[PDB]
Amino acid sequence: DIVLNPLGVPSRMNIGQILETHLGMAAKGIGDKINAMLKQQQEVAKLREFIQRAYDLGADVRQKVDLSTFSDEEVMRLAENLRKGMPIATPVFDGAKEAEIKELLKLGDLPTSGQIRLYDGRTGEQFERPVTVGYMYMLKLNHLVDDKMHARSTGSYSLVTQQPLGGKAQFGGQRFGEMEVWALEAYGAAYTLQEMLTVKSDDVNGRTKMYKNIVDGNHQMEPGMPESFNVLLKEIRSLGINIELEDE
Amino acid sequence: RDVHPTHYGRVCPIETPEGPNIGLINSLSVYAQTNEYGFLETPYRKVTDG
Amino acid sequence: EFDAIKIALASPDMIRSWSFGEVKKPETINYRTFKPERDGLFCARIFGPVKDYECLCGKYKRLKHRGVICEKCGVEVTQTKVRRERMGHIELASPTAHIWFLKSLPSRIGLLLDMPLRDIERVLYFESYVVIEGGMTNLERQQILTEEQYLDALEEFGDEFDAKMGAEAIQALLKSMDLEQECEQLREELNETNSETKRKKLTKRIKLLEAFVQSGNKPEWMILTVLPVLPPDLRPLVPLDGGRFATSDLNDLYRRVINRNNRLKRLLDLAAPDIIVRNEKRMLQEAVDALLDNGRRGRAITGSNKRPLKSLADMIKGKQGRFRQNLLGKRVDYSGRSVITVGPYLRLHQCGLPKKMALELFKPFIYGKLELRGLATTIKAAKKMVEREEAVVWDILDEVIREHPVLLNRAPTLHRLGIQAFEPVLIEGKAIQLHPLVCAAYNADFDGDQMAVHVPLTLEAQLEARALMMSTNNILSPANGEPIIVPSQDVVLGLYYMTRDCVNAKGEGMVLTGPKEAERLYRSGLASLHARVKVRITEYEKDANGELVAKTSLKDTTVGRAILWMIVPKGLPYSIVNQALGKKAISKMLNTCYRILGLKPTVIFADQIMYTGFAYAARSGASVGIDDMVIPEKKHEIISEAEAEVAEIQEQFQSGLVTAGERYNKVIDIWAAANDRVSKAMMDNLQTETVINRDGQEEKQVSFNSIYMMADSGARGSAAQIRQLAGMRGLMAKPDGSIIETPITANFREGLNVLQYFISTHGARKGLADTALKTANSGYLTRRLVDVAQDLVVTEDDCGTHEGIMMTPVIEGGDVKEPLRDRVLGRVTAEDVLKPGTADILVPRNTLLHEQWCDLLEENSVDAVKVRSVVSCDTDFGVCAHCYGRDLARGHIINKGEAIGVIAAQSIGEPGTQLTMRSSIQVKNKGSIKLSNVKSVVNSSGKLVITSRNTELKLIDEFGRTKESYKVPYGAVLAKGDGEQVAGGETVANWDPHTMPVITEVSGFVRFTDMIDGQTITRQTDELTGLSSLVVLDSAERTAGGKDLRPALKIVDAQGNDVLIPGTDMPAQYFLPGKAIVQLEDGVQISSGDTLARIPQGGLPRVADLFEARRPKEPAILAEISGIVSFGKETKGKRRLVITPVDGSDPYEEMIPKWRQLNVFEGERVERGDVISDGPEAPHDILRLRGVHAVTRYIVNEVQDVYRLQGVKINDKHIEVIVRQMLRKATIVNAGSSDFLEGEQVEYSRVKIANRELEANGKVGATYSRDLLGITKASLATESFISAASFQETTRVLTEAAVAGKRDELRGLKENVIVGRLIPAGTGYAYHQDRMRRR
Amino acid sequence: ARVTVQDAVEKIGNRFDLVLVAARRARQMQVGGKDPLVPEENDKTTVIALREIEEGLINNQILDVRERQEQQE
Amino acid sequence: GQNMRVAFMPWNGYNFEDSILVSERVVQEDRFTTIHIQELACVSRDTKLGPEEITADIPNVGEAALSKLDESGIVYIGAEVTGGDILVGKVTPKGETQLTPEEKLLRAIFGEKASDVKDSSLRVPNGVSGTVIDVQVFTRDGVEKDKRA
DNA sequence: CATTAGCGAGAATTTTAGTCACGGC
RNA sequence: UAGACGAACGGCGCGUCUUUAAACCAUGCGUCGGGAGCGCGGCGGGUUCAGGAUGAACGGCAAUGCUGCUCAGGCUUUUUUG
DNA sequence: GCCGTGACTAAAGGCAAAAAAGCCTTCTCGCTAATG
Ligand SMILES: [Mg+2]
Ligand SMILES: [Zn+2]
Ligand SMILES: [Zn+2]
Repeated sequence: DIVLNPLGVPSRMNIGQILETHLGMAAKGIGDKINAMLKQQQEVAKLREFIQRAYDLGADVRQKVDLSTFSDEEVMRLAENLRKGMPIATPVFDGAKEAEIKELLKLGDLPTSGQIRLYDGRTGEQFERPVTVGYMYMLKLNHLVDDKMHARSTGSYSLVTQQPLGGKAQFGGQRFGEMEVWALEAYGAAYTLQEMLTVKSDDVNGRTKMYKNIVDGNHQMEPGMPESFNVLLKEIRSLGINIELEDE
Repeated sequence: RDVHPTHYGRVCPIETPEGPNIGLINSLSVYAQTNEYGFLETPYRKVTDG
Repeated sequence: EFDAIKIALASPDMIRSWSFGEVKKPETINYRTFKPERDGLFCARIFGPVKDYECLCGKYKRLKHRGVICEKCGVEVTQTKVRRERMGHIELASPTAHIWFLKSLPSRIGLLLDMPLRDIERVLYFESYVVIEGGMTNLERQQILTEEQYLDALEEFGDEFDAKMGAEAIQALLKSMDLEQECEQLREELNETNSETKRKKLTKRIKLLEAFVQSGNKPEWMILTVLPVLPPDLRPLVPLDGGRFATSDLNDLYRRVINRNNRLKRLLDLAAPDIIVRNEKRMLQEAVDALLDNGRRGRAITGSNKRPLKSLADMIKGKQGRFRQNLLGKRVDYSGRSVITVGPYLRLHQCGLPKKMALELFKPFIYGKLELRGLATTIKAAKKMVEREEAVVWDILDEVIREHPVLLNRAPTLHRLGIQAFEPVLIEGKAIQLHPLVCAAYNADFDGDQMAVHVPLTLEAQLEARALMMSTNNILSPANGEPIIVPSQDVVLGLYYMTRDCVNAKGEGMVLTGPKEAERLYRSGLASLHARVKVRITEYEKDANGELVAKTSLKDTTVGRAILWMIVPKGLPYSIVNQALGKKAISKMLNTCYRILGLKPTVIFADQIMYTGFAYAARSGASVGIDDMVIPEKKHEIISEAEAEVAEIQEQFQSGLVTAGERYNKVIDIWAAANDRVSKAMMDNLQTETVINRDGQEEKQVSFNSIYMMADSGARGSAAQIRQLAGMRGLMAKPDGSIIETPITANFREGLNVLQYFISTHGARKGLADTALKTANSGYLTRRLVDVAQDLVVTEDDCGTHEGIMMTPVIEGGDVKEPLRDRVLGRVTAEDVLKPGTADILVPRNTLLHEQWCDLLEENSVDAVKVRSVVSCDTDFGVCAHCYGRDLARGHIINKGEAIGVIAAQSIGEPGTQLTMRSSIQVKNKGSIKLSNVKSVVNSSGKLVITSRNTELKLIDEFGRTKESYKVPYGAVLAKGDGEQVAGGETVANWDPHTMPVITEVSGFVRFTDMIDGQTITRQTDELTGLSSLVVLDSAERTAGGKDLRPALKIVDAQGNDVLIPGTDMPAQYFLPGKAIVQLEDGVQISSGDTLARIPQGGLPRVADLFEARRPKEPAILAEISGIVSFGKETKGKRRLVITPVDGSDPYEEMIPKWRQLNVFEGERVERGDVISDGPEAPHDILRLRGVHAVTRYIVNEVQDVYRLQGVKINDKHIEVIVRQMLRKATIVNAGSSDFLEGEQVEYSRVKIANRELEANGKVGATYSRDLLGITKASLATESFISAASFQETTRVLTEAAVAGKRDELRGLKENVIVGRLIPAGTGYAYHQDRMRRR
Repeated sequence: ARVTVQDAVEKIGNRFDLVLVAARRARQMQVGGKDPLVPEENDKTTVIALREIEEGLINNQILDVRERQEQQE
Repeated sequence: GQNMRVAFMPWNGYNFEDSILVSERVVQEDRFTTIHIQELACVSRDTKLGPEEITADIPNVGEAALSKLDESGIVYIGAEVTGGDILVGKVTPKGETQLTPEEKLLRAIFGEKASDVKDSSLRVPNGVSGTVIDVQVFTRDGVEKDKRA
């Protein structure tokens, strides 16, 4: 059901993932046998040894369980609840070694190498080498795709600088960062930068005319003047400093 | 920000948020608890002549 | 619309010309309704109406009332946009002093009056008197008094003198200050005085007075009298939820200032005592100063929020300032965001796109086509059915996005590849699907990164996007010629798995007609994917004049290589596939195609490479496993053995024989050796495997372990990761930097105990902190590169100058780090290339050196080539095409109109994130010995000693190519000679490093002349050695009566007379320094130049400081004027020296700390620009001494050495560009016929072009000197004042430009970016050329 | 169905002049009339102009000549 | 989280760098199906030109948008509202913008008694569907409560 | 049925450079 | 219930009064609307002068009106991601 | 006294997002409202 990537194993150095997968493979394999004997509805006695056989596996383990105390109905209920896989507990720094995992898998009917053959669904042919297959715990993060989809063609406009708003809540656009501006100047792209900085950001005359022209078919911008620049002028004119343009 | 060799048992060294603030949001250990004054202390087992 | 931008101060009449009225009432709104107050901060009468084309009182409406002032309302009626234009003015009751000119680091008013800054503040804030009119009394024009001093002085002189308090007094003094008389007295006094301390402030004063004189200004304008008012809308009182209103803090500042002004003006009529009015004047001055800039003078005024209220100056500067937040980069429309997701079936030039995002994005586009086809009538109807998503909507949407390019953007971007163009293809889902091969260009991974999309609109934008920004047109990174479409991860692993032979496999040992049937064998399962078999193939060679040559042959190869050969284009030969096909080769392989078969076959071949790699990697089934990691069996045993050694070593520390440090070093060495041994053993056992061949014999072929396929092929990770997985981790570092004594004996495949795992966190946390912090310095550094390189742009074809730099392959005493072939590739020679045989021209001058010529360069084994260098190009405001050489983006000569500076800044900034923030000489290899700048002599024993300084070693091969380079001190030992075909691995040099020799020069008899016993020299026969010898003492016991006396040992021959040194009859006596023991005695033989005495004694921040050239804490001193070395008067604090030229006089003297080390003595001849002490070298004096061509070589060498140490390839020519912007400013030496001050500092380009036209007439040139101004100071010292303001420190730049009255011409790039005009680069270069031609 | 413009670029001096001349010709296309000189395959006018660039009968000088001869009616 | 069957292998580039491949069996069994609960707030203040009132009387709205609402203007519990629809109908008053004889006659024929209304009703955010599970009403004291309240 | 509150409106750390102040010979 | 008034007109709203224009507030309560230019004259407000708190003249603009012609949501604070 | 040195002060220090919240001076009064 899930196809992971092996090349993320060496660089990330998270080799515990492979061991966790191998342990998971043995756990589910144990459940199948319990599932199989439950399907045949075998006697409680046949259960009592087998579940004891799994728990008795392990060297000097601190978890000692006596199934003889459990009644027949308790064993039946536990086995029914156990058919989805035997839970394996592992202390953070006292976990079982590779040999213990191999011995546990030996109780099952799986190859000791933990790599079974596979057949491709599209081609139906056996792969060249055995492949690792097992069970893993998966988490769905709290970053939904539709919570990040956001696009604006023409929404609202700021009252201070006459620029499009920012943020998904207000149909905000995208901030064309300064690094992106230098990236554009790196190419020969001058027309794109000019139009993006004049007729789509703040030029009241431009974006009004541009919106009409594109509907009418024409694809042609007009220079205009960025109203943000005018603000700065007034801001500079707000102080004792005098600034002004010159003749055309 | 760097982890000090005295954090053993009192401050977890491997769990902390990444980004602008790393090492300032250090989390508590499991067995750790607070002292009467407010210092961090950990349980320990006493050894008597082996 | 406008030509240039002019900036200067303002005057009250000019302010009134701006203004429409006066504000007199601090109230803002009625707040009963939502109408503006009368004469308030939003007065309709003074600014404009509220809603378009009806007055406030509503008497006048309709179209007929335009341009009418409704008398009842008193408001001019027009559109509301005038609210963004009109400005008010406040008439303050008393004059006030503008804070900016008051309180910059160079005080404008303070400098103008030649007055200390501290006392001016006291005068302005009403605490101490100042004389404004001395008269015929005992007081001066600018004298200072206190209140009691004024009280006493008032009665003595009465009304003859006048002394006042405050901005009115300052303005009165300023107005009465003449300008022409001050200019004349400054001119006459400047020539008279001779004191460098006075010269600095003197030149600053005369410059400021000249600037005021030459411009139409008046000093009193620096003192404010009327205050302009920001328009109302720019400080919006937006209604928030409920009756409360959102008030911008600026309106609060206006309210406070108006309240203070009203209180002062109403108190002025009451004739209150001076105590009361002075306090109110101080309050008004503080309020206006805080309004101009908050927090400057004192505590910043804060509201109930307890945060500093924003000021006008604050709203300009800073990350939240107007410039960097809403001018360079502004939020844009027609955009979108998504989560990036890989898609394999896509072609190279197309990327996926969600249906919803494209449908909403292209809403303007579909509208026009919808009404074109008649399916819609009006705009609102169109909006109605588009949100109904009818069937025709999808059809028309697909119609309008057939080949409409889109832009993909990732935040942040680091270089030119961060912005890309694509041809979208509509796809279902909610994610952007991107071609895999380009994700490496983004430096992005598919782990939830978010992609951004924009849409071009104009025809020009779409056309240029198609022509330039699609991934097809950009295959080679601007940083270096290597491609950026390098395969990685799955494709490389699969392709490596394709080309890897096994000794025995099914289908081994037959012959195939061609690749076509070979592909048949693998699918049917008859033969394994890899088997050494013979096959017939076809090769199309273009060895002729651009035409294919087909030939048939038989090759011993694997089946997989034949399979891969099908998608290979015609030109490439088959030898390019017979190897193992590693990651390094294949990328280069791709590059080779770009050198032969153009562009489109290369891109199609890359697509086929992806498809084949994915398909056969999927069919391969490469999987990782626990059993894959084979831990060496001996490893554990070895570890045990290692313990034994340390178990012994600690005993030696407990026995007292070995100290802690020595034991520490021994333990470190033992652990390092054990780690290296176990690593070698594990690599040996993992890399190999055993298998039985077809003949029943076990043959050791290369191991087929999965870890080894990821390792060797280089798909992911490095050998360090494999070492750490199976072998023990080795030594590890403590947080401080020390190495832990006990390393980790275990690996990841086995368990890790708690204590061993804890210490592992130190490295991980430190690395994470480095990653978190290093990005801050890096990106910031990038800005400091962009701002100083934005101006440069190619303008002309050729400057027509043959001057250039000499460039040689870099050698560091070992392997040559970069061969000459790589360095010179893609450049233009400054001079003709001459064969080692003279008068033979291998390559003509002014010829671009591409790959084919480089073959001729290496075939003839050229020693070195001089190439054109843009640091000295003759062009102006740009660099000519030929000086820059070959463009990396296109592979050919550079074009006209593209900005080199920006791409250079990106190339130098992007790899910054990959950096890290925190005796004897033995000949290495075979070859002869050659030395240059060597002046050697033969000693008594026949050995070779050296009498020079720049003696360098060379390992001349059989052809003459350089192999080695070393530096040696004086009096070295040589076991061989120059030009001898010597063998390698031989000790050819040896000398004592830890102390310095006081060796003589020629043989003879030592005669200890002027030998003083008692204070200077005494027979210190130390009881430690018991050896009677003459020992010269230090400066402690001796004093000025004996220290100044130099005991000189007159080196004489057997005749006892002065040695006849060749060229000089000066006696070669060597003055004995302090703590110099005379080991030898008189009457004993001396070798030829034997020792007299054994005299005793880095990362990204480094690169950043080097670019702006920090002065080192220990600046090594070098020679200044070539001449004979002479000493000077000492003991005056420290030591002094003077150098005398052969012909010219010797006016040079300098102070040298005598405690510092020395390398030069009296009886020596030194050339200028040669070291005196040793240590780091300040590049300023290097440029002053050795010239431009030397400083450019040092900076490039050091930065390239750092980057190569960090293993990132960066072309050299990018560094040079910044260097050209590094030397933008020069300083006049002598004015000559020019019209500039002697101490004036003027940009080199302008001073040269101005000089050239003057010297073209019957005049003479002007002597100058190019200086060194770091980026942080070079950016601000730029003519384009707005450009400097955009970068940093707006306050100083704006004030300096205003007082000087500068005038920008929009020559730069960022200037045209700001005003939205076409950039003077790229496609916009042609338009400006049309513009300037008509002007 | 155009992927690269390398032949178009080599037919002209640089890329930027090609972009500007193609923009002028495409604007002449879109405004009204002025049908192209090559058969079309359901493609927008932007890529239509680029086509006559590689076949090479149009450049800045040729476009200027055509404009002059049409305005000298 | 969940427990899943995994295999380490490249598969036709769909796991090129870090992308994860997931079978349709996952969504068939609803293993990773999740629930979100968003909250929408509608405010009825007393601004100028009269107070703000909430009811079903809205202009320029289709009958489909009213089939999901009661007479009081509150959507029923359990209604499967979609994106861009109407949840609570809120109106605010204005003047009447004078009289024009042709439009007056057309309005009188239509039957609009008083067209002094501006639509500010709360709408479902775009792109999100779901089912309403609860509606809570807060009303100031001294204000009459409608039949819904 | 009487008292006071009250409320909306009105107003009183780290790096480095540049610059000023002292000093010593 | 109706009628009248509320910086020029009208409609509606709100407040006051009952045949009266007052009362209310004070850049003279709120919203909206008058096809435009040229011609007349002035609502409305301003200037000057005089008179000794008042009166006269004036036209830069211009109300209701009239004959003729032409025109179609910022900041701050956190958390997380790359 | 004049060049040299220490102390003080100014400026700047990744880019994009999302998500939440809190909130836009403090002292005083008559008619209506809150309290007994
Ligand atoms: Mg990432
Ligand atoms: Zn009015
Ligand atoms: Zn040149």
